Amino acid sequence: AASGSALIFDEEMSRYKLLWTDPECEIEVPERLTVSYEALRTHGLAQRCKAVPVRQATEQEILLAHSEEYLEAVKQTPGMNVEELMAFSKKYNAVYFHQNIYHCAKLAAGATLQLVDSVMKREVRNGMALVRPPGHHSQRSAANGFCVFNNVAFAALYAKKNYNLNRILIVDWDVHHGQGIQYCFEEDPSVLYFSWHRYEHQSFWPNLPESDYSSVGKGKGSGFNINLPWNKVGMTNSDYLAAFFHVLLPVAYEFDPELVIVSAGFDSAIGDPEGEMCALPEIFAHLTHLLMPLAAGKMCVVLEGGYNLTSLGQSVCQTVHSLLGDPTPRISGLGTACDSALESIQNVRNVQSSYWSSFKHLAQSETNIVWPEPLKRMPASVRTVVVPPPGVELTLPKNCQHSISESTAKEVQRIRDKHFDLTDQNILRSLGNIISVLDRMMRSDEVCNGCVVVSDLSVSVQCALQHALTEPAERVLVVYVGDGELPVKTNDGKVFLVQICTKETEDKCVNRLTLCLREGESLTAGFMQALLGLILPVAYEFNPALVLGIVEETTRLMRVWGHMTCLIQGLARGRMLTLLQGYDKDLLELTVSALSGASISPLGPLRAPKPEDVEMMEKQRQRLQERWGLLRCTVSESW
Ligand SMILES: CN(CCCC(=O)NO)CCNC(=O)c1ccccc1
Ligand SMILES: [K+]
Ligand SMILES: [K+]
Ligand code: NA
Ligand SMILES: [Zn+2]
Repeated sequence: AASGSALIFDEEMSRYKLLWTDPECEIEVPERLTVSYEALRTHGLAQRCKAVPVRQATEQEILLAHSEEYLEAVKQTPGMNVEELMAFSKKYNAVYFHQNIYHCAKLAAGATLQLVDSVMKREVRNGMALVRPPGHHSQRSAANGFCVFNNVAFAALYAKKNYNLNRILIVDWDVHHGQGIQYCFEEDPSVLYFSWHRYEHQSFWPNLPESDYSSVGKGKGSGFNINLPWNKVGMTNSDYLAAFFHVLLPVAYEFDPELVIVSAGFDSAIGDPEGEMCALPEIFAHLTHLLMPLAAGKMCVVLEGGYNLTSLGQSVCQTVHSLLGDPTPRISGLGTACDSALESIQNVRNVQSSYWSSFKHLAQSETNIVWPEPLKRMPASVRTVVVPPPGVELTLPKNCQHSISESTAKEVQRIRDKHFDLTDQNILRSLGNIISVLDRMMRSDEVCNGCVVVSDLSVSVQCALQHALTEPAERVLVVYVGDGELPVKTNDGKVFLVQICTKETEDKCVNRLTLCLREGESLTAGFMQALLGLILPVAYEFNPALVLGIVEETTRLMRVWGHMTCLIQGLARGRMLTLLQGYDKDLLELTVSALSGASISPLGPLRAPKPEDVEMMEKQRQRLQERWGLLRCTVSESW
């Protein structure tokens, strides 16, 4: 399978700039490109990437999204002097031209097609193109908003034509609306376009009615355009993650795209003079990670905007870090989205209820400036540590490894004489392994996560949890697939327990989330809704120091454990410990693969979730959203 991350870049795209006074355009500078590449270099990230060279887009490739009359017109700008270039620029809105911009636009476009080819030929897992000019505002017959040609529109059309893809997702997390992309695929259901953008009730450029949440596409494309307008500035990490958990990801996983292309503008990060939002560069590490389980990880990131030269480099680094599979930074201080964001989320969910499974219940009323620096994200020396039953030899990826100390031995003796009596030296060995892997995870920073097969749950769980809390792990998220009770106290706020089980239990405290899913062909789509809309919002708000996965011997959800294992590594710097009760080489091989950063195989189509399951999930939201506001996807009613 594929490996590596492409970084397509070329200094030549910094060799055009604005040649006259124009405050509308003067933020779009060559240094945007040189600052981001140097930031990747400083942090050792450009060196870890497969460099792929740029090429020019050909004429036939430009004509996939643009008219001959507009190409012929742009093709004449290399011969223009400055007076003629200003006059040509004024025929369009918020855009300037340069003797060399036609040359660089073909390079930005060709660079994008290079990244599609490398990803679709499996020569790399994923990648990023650092390009100028941006593309997402550019239209069939017009330059607009610093954009000459629509790089990301090309990528989607090119990938349709030359790889016969039927389902491509475009995520535009730039702070501006990519109307050029919207127009190009408005009637196209094979390309799903999601955009969030500063809108402020249409007072913010480009001041377009069709950038509102009510633009869902046209004709056969109805439902495949999703606009999320931001109507106030100052949106934070919590707003962005609310948008992902309750709008984008539910549609994205149900759509099941065969390729993901990000219009990656970082004018949506704190410090940017255009966006005026407050999301930290670290959020982009997670926006990236949250989408990587789609399309077997085949993600093409294309640079759009981002104009604060400091926020810019930091955010490019967080994105590539995640593309390379480095551990995600912990996001603290998360909570409810602001009211304007909940209103926008509310509205787009309701208008899209006609078209998408996760929102379908919302339709029938039987249901209804300075900031701190990002800390270093080092890949752990060996990512994953596996402890199969003694004697069971397995073939592991290059970043996995098998397992005891003298200190670990005395600790197990100490634990045994105090709390457990217990003589089985096999159980006593799992306890010795649990301690040692945790010590390597929590203290060394040389190991990231791990999986240990165990015999008895009640002793190994209790031992793993208690030992983790003194590592110290201020907070532990526990995810348990199984029935019955675990030696897990959720009374003091140090521990949150997610329990996927079969028998509907009593809702206890607000530190438990219990999901009893009706068995059948529904279990997979039901589980993925709960994961994106319930498990991840709480977990992200809880911000644990360690994740403890636990699976009972009692297969039925072999198909979703990989996605959860992948997505839950957004928490706790990827530090997860999975206890598997009983040997099952299929589940253990899947756990290790996802844990080690391997590409996750797609889910494909699934029977829509059962109404009883959706009803069960919304009862959990109502019960928990007052404590865990990141669960909110409506505005709260005031007293
Ligand atoms: C800059 N240009 C389009 C940006 C292209 C882009 O970044 N696309 O992704 C015009 C819109 N910007 C503003 O109206 C503005 C003025 C003052 C303060 C904050 C905002
Ligand atoms: K956008
Ligand atoms: K579309
Ligand atoms: Na102008
Ligand atoms: Zn922008």
